[PDB]
Amino acid sequence: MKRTFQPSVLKRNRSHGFRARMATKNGRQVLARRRAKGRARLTVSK
Amino acid sequence: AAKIRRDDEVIVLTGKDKGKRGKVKNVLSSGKVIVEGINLVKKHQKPVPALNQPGGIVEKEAAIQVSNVAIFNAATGKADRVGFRFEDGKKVRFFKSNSETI
Amino acid sequence: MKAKELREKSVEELNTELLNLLREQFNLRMQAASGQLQQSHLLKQVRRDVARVKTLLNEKAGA
Amino acid sequence: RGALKSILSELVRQDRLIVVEKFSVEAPKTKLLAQKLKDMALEDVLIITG
RNA sequence: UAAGGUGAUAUGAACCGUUAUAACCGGCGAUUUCCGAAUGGGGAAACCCAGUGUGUUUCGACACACUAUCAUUAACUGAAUCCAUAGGUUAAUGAGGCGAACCGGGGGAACUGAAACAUCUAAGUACCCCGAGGAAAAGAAAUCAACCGAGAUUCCCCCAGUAGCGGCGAGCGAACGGGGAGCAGCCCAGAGCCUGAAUCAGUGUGUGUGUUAGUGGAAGCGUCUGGAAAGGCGCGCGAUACAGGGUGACAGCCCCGUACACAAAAAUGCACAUGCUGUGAGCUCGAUGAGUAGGGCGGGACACGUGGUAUCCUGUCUGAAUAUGGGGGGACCAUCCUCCAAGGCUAAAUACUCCUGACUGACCGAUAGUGAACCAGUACCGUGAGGGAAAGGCGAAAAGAACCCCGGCGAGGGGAGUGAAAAAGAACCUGAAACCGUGUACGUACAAGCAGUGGGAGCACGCUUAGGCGUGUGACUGCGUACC
Repeated sequence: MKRTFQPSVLKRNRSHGFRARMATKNGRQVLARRRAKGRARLTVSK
Repeated sequence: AAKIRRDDEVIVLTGKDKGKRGKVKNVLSSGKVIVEGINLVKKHQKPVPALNQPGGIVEKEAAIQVSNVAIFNAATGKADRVGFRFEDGKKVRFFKSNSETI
Repeated sequence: MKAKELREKSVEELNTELLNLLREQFNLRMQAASGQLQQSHLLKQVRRDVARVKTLLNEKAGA
Repeated sequence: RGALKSILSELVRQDRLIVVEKFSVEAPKTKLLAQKLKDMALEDVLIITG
């Protein structure tokens, strides 16, 4: 019902977390295809 | 890096000012080589309000690049490429293909 | 003196010159107090000499 | 083998130009060979010798 | 080297500097705002605090130095236990950190061409996990045969789509026989005589010559037309240089490529000549590590998919003999052959083009090509896990509204104008499409039936010594159903 989009930090630890996107191999290919090979940036680290 | 040493006379010939003659130029990284400023009638800018607004209409930057006539002397504008021999120890100044060096 | 002209010296600027050379940035470099017709921005155009010691001391201590 | 080679009896008048073998060329001034390519007459048209 | 420069895409402004460190190229080395991959322990990525030392201080404190899990060998230390062992305190050293993909380990599908689906194919691919180097997996014969023989392996055309298995089904799919590619043998289980004699891991030296600076590097004028003549002609000269595209165009003629001569600090390619630390060479005499195999029943990949049965496997278990043979002879065993004692080692052939370097383009010339021209994996959707765009492009000189005039101290135009151009004017493409506004003349506020092509009056306009035509909505009405 309480739909939907919102920002927060503490909810990133099981889903949205940068060190977990490197810890999991499933994230690790994405991370390189998105910046190191993908010519780009993220920088949203806050 | 050009080995022809900035004291020297040139003209326009690769454009409609054909004949217009002058020396030393103004030379920096990527300069359009403006001869001696051989411009006609071309505006200047009026941003300032106070008593000094730039009343100018000539000699601002008007282009013809690198060099099309290898330093004039009498007539003729080749060879450019030719690189000579020793004169200064650490560098070499140049003239053209019948006159050794300056 | 671009540092390279003084290399003969028995000791390096950490001996206390490090502060005489840097006081200007916090005491004179404000609005017009270091100048208005003569100076402007000093630290790289001329005064770049001081940064150069910070490799050199590591360089020399090992030689 | 394969009568492919037989064109010189199709033309016979302007073409296979039976003359002399290749040694005659300069070569550092190959610009000159126009003067010497006159025995075959051809000057420059198709510069082979086979 | 040769002179200018301050990585920029508002360039305002300082300030180096054309003497040989102003930048900037290049060998090597040196740089720490805290995270750090990060590692004393903690983790909600950008840490917030333990430990113990150090040069020294206006004696507040300080910038700084170092530690961990393992694999492996020294030293000290130490249990419920004389002893054993296990476990800590150090000493040393390297890897744990990171790749798209190959390759070794196995896994690994669902449905779906079979016209039915619980065999198979599907499929050894999605991925996920683990290794460790640039090459690998391999490989030194219980190999293959007929008594002719061949030699790690197999590769490459075959023979052949032959043998050869099946819901008798769709798929899978050999080897021998011939030609070839090939074309060589050791070491322990260990003692002796011999003894820096053969190799290579390293680590310094000289050349033979790389890597790239530095060195370089070609021809012409006049004229009619002319914003640039770099077209045309003339040949006045040219050629192993007539790539391709730049310079405002179309330039053998200026180019920048080639073709060719000269040459580096200082590590360092690779080949050798060497030198310092370490290895093993020569020639005898010794030497022989079975739980290995067998079966009887399971699970098996094998050309053979359950079946009578075939190994070299694999797992509960059981359990010999040293080559005075039997392990096996792609049913079982002869006649008789071949590997060989079950430990370790081999030149060639294969693949990965990370990216960057040389040459070809009946290949991509933005309906595309490596997601890639970008600076677009970037922003317009994502509880998100991230799917990734609508998208090529002013153009001598930013030559980017000098100047004048009106209006809202505005928008836009009317002339000037850099200009070939504003039909290049910064809602930057030299440029029609769906639809529109004012108009030359039509038909016309009693309308029918894909709005017609006919057959024709004269009308806005145009040519004609007068000659029935060059022009379209379309008074009369005739003909109809244009589709697929």
